[PDB]
Amino acid sequence: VKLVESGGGLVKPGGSLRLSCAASGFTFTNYGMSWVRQAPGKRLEWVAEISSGGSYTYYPDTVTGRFTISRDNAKNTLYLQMNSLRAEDTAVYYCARFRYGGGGTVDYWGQGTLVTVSS
Amino acid sequence: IVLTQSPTLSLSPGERATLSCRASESVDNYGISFMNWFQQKPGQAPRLLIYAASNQGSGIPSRFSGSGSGTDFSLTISSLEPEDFAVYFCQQSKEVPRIFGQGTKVEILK
Amino acid sequence: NLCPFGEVFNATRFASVYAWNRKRISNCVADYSVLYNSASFSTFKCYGVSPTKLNDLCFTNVYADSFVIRGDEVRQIAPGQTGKIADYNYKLPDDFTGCVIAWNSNNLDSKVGGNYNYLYRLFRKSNLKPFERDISTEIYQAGSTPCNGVEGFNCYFPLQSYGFQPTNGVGYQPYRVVVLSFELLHAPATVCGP
Repeated sequence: VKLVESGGGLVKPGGSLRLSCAASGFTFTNYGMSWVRQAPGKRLEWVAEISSGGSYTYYPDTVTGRFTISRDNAKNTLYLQMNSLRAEDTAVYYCARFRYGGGGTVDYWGQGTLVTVSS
Repeated sequence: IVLTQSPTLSLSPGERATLSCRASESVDNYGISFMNWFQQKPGQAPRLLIYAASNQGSGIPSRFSGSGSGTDFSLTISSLEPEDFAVYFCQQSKEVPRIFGQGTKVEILK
Repeated sequence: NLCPFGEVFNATRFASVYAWNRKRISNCVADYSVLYNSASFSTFKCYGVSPTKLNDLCFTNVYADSFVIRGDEVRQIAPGQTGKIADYNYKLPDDFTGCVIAWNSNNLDSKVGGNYNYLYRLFRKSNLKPFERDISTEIYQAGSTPCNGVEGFNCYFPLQSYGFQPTNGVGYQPYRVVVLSFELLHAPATVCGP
């Protein structure tokens, strides 16, 4: 119901950057969380998944830029590194909240945040 | 592992929307129910519609409906509103990274 | 000798609930200091005993009845709790004596495809006696509509499988839930402490 993000960011390609999502309005221990990106002109790429209590943290393969994710629960907070920053990685990331189990689900949303990988 | 959607469809109010969610590999799963539906409006991050196509929902107008089977889940709408069109996305799940639909936008003339 | 908790807890597949293992243990040193103090158990209890005192205590019956349940339902496994679990697939008495243990499995016991080996009884035609294993899948007839060995309208295939994603909330992540039980006094003790 209630989520917070970082704003957009600029990094030279090849480096890394840490990205944040701040949650409120529920018990942030009890809902697994997931990042999702939108590449402009491309369908939504689903970034990564984390467990609820302690890290499941499974990704897509593709190639990973070794984006690493963790929650800080007492801070109701989620974190995303992306190492290996490259051109195509430009996109709109999203942090989204699952629900208690089902055919899914993915319910609520961080509004989304730009990515600038550039000189 | 590979879902697909129709390239384009454009519609009009009162019309009953069905978009083709084209699923490669298995049909659903042994779980008997999967996938999903989502709607991305401009300036409005996407939103749940009906999970496993079969269920929900709160905040979800019952005019929204559908079902699924095989490699194509059946979208359903009735009496659309000219402001309510947006690209609809069907997830996979239960197998592989979950991904999403290539996208299609209901569009109205006049 | 040695008591094979290491093969009770650390065993690979846990039975689903409706058929709950019963593993007796006997003729061994049962040392509770290595269990309780592992402190990886996201819950615990003990009932007719208080877990620290046990090391000095001498049982006879020791039955580790393992099984997997759904996170919110550990609450139901105890004395005095009724609901889909304690009523249908696995009973507990009320006067029952011994501990109750759980630690989430969600790394292992769940697959993204929601591993369905894990399954339980939904519709049963009564509510169990204490400790009654019910293995019969014989189809359920809700009304007078004869089922006659097939699925039917107002008939029920009594089992139901949890979908487990690994991504479930804490509620529907499967908990491995052991139980235990024991006699305490008046019988010759194969079991011991240190």
